[PDB]
Amino acid sequence: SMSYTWTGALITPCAAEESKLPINALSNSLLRHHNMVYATTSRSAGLRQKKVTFDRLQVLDDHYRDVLKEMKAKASTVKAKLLSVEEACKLTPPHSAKSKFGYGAKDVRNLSSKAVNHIHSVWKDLLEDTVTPIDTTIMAKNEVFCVQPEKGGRKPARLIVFPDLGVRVCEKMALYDVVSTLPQVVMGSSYGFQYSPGQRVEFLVNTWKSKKNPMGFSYDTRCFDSTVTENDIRVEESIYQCCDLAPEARQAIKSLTERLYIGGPLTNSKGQNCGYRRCRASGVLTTSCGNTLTCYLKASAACRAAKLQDCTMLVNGDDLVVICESAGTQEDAASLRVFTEAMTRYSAPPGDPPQPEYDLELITSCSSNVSVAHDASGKRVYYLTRDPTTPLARAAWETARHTPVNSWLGNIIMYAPTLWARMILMTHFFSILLAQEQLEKALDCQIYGACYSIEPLDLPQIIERLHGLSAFSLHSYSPGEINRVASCLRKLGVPPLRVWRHRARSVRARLLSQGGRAATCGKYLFNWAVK
Amino acid sequence: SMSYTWTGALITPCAAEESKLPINALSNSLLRHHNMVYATTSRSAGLRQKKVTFDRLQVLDDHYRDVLKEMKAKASTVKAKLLSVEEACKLTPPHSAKSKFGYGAKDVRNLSSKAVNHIHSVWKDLLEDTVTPIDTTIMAKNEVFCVQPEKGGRKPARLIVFPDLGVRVCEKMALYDVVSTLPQVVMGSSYGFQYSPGQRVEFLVNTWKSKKNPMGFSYDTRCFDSTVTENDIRVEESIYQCCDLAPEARQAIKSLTERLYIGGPLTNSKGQNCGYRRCRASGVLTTSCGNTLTCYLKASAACRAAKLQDCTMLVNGDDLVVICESAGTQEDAASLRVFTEAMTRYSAPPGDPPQPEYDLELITSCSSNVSVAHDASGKRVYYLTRDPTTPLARAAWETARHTPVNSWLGNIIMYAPTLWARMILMTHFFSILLAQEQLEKALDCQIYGACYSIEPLDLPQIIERLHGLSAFSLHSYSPGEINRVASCLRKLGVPPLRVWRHRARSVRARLLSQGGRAATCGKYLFNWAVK
Ligand SMILES: CCC[C@H](CC(=O)O)N1C(=O)c2c(C)nc3ccccc3c2C1=O
Ligand SMILES: CCC[C@H](CC(=O)O)N1C(=O)c2c(C)nc3ccccc3c2C1=O
Ligand SMILES: CCC[C@H](CC(=O)O)N1C(=O)c2c(C)nc3ccccc3c2C1=O
Ligand SMILES: CCC[C@H](CC(=O)O)N1C(=O)c2c(C)nc3ccccc3c2C1=O
Repeated sequence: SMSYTWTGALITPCAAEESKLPINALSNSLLRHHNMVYATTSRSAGLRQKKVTFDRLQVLDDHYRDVLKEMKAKASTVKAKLLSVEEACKLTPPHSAKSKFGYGAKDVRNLSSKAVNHIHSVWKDLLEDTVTPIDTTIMAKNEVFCVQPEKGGRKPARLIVFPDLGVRVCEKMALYDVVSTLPQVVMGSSYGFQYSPGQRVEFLVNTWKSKKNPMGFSYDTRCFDSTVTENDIRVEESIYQCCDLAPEARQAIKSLTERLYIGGPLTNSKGQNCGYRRCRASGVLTTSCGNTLTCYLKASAACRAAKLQDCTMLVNGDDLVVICESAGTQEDAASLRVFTEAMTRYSAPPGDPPQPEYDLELITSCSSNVSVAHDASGKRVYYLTRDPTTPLARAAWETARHTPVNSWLGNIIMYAPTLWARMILMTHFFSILLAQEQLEKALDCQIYGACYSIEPLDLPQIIERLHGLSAFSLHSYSPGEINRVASCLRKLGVPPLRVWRHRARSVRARLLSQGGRAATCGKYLFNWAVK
Repeated sequence: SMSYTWTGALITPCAAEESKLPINALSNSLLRHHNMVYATTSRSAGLRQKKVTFDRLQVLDDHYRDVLKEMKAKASTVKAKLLSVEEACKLTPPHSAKSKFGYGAKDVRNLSSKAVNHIHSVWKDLLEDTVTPIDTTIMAKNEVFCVQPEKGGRKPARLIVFPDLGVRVCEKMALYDVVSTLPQVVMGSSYGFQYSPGQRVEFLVNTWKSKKNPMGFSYDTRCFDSTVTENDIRVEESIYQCCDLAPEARQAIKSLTERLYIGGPLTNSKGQNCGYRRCRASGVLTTSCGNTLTCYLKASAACRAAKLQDCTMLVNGDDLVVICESAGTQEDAASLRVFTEAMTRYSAPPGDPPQPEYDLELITSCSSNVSVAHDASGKRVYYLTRDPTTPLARAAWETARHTPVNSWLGNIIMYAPTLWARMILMTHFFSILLAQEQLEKALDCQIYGACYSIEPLDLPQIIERLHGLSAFSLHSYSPGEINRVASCLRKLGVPPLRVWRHRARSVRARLLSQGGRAATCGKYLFNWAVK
């Protein structure tokens, strides 16, 4: 079936949309060539629709069936509970989209009688009606990127499809305890979301070093959510039902599967019908867990189809990396083509063909890669980095505007050991905090979980806990990493590293002069700048 | 050992304390004899200390050992997870006492870097140190009562003993998923906290009707928290460890048991050492679960000791009711004395001797009892009520002052079908909301779980969900119930029911005239008043 059917009504916005980088004193100081940075809007939605809309063919084989049996066996050892309305409310994110039924996320979290009575009514209805498709909203995402002048400049907006807030809370009642424990048990060390950046590095490096002649590749599925079939979503449901669950959870999980997860009608922000979905909804509770299980299942089967030797997989939703024993150059090339044909048969055809890699540094998984540097004693230290283009573009945007989502601080935390986060992001933002006397003021931050209220002065302690103390003394980065940062600085028109080291030497100076916790920041975050 | 040892430092307050009922237009309209209503303060703490301080002797027998084996067998089927720091933070109550380490409950719930970093540090310390007693604070509670002129007028303040906010969050990480699932599995239908008021009534009534000649009794332990021994708290720990838990949870549960739950030093609000505890702390996560398991264990053993026939127990923390088959009047009297001697040997000696009862209405459990009335069709409807004295006294207090804890609204919800909640509390408070134009304004409310933000206009829908529609049409209440309400109105100087019906007829009139949701309130909440 077609992943989507459309009526012709437009995907519409709910507010003014900016496509152009606010141009400037502070932001220009970071990034000069401002026309390379753009944001997506509803205007490009029409073209994303084209991309994500296609027929799916799916032919399963016994490799798939065997793997699914194994997964169900592990699932059968899992016990999970229903969350009460009140638990599900307290676990609702603070900025999540309001209900059309007259309450918002703050009401949910504060256990408002209105939200609570409503959610209670949605839950009854899930149990008593296992049929009627549940409404969803479709919207174009507003995200910031750099032009990719040579994979068209601007990409169109990605789409998000979500049910009403009331339903989202009921999803947690039925499934929060399942999605938060089940993939771990089924997939073990292949379950990517159990790892901090450092633990991800440890797994990848140990996996890589364990092969005599390692080969690895990332596998990029073309529009993964769109490739997920009805059968895939029912298979997911059958894995959930292998768990030892409460009677009401089983009923609600079945009902959510039938009425919401398999598909349903799509409504724009103006209330008209945009069309119909028969693939993964991007904005449900089970998006991540479901994509993970489904990717793992298809990929494990395809590894067997391709007869790849001593395969180790790491899966984060639609994001897949495999590391195996090389059979030789041409052998690997052939086996990866066979892997890809199996994935394609399972309804997960690729964006660009996967390529075998023989250098761990060149494998990008979750937009990141392992690199190496050395600490103060001279020992090799592996760490997670990424291409700094999107982080820098977004940091420039956030220098122009206020935001709950100032990604710059999340990037500083998650990528604290990197050359670019240390020399550029820390320097740039601490310069601004100092000048504006906002060093002590808490800022909202989306980490790859909740929303945190982070005091900048807590950064040394956060980084120490997450990265360890070597984060404050890494030196002698790889030539590939340095190259990539250098080319990105040129591309975007960021001042060279000379100009950052330098500027940081002055930032370190305010900080140390301020004494106290500000001096601790100068001391640990900027020890690289002095000597 | 002694339940407590004291140094002589005083239990001190953290703010001005009122003992006397604010005297008045609105509150006087509800309750005239204002000197009968008082609140407890730190000044009476010295005398509570005397009461809760005693040596415990405990001699276990094979009835106890057999029951414990059975409980452990059931516990062994339970699986439970660690909560992340972030989950435990989101489940922290909004008004919980701030940390001495520079953050409050709002910081915890908003995932502040300061709270988060701190809690992370407390958790490490729990895992790495299983020895050093953890500090606790002791405070006198401020609670409102009526004078009991014939069980001395005023009781002294109850005491609460709690660790720091950081530790309380770690308690949830280790044990939230255990305390929220384990007692249910071990104790089944005897676990009182699984029931709404109505489901509690259903269990009690069906249990009572299932005996040929029913007898029941409540058992009131003298200062239950004080009777809980070191061995009791280690037995609790051994039941927790029967669960299939994560390695870190096991370690933290052991460590919390050693450093906190078994005992430790007591510190007043001024920071000095008040003494040392060797019994149950009243303000830990495991207080309710622990008291429930321990009460159930001791009581089940004592039932066997006393050879009570076809026993059914209902347990809510320290609160215990048993319903069994009568062996005859003098036989029952003797068996209850033997039950009491067994409980006493197990270190749970009684306040007043338990008395056998042959009328379900006269058994008070959790300050409440089952009664009967009839609905609009004339069918018998069982419901939960209680002596209205404390609810009325507290409602009068809350008419004098603002409060997050306006118990009046919680009492209206939980006791919506009662004669007194309907005629007096609903009438009184809706009269005030109407006059002050605050009908649409949300109010904070502690139900016997979280803190709710309740819009008064949602009451009809809340009551319907919890009680059913018969709540709005109960008639022909029991003569015992009517008697008790009548005597309480005389005692406290509340206007007679004539004066309430009457006044409600006018309240119903504003409401219906207002139209909309206010009219729905007039229609359902006050249908008793018109006809
Ligand atoms: C110069 C016009 C830029 C605007 C800004 C925006 O994104 O809203 N812009 C479009 O109007 C637009 C359309 C209609 N389709 C696109 C398809 C792919 C990529 C970009 C598109 C843009 C676009 O950038
Ligand atoms: C995080 C930056 C500290 C290190 C350590 C060092 O001083 O060697 N550091 C670099 O790695 C580095 C590089 C690769 N290029 C630079 C160019 C100009 C000025 C400083 C540079 C630094 C640098 O300080
Ligand atoms: C008339 C004085 C009433 C005060 C008010 C209060 O409770 O703080 N009051 C006491 O001072 C007091 C003391 C010292 N001990 C008590 C012991 C038992 C019950 C009441 C006590 C009160 C008391 O009410
Ligand atoms: C919740 C009150 C409604 C009922 C129903 C009825 O009208 O019979 N109701 C009483 O039960 C009741 C009693 C016991 N005493 C009263 C005394 C004076 C006025 C009304 C009374 C009511 C009453 O309305």
